[PDB]
Amino acid sequence: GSMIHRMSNMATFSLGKHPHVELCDLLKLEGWSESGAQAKIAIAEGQVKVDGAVETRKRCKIVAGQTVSFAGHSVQVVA
Repeated sequence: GSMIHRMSNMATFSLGKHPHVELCDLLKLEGWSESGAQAKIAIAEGQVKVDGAVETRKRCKIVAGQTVSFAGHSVQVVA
């Protein structure tokens, strides 16, 4: 056997029982952007790649066990 992890990156966001969230909310809360739109992590994250979406809107209609991806920041969400 030769395959050990390092620090372990279990990036998992919570949603609960809401209609959905904005790329800024998911990100900001998850700890992506300190402000939400400073490094353009909002609009960007969109245009990057989302679990089922390849767009770049201001708000996103996603819920449950879905993932979001931006540049190098990849995290999943549950609801």
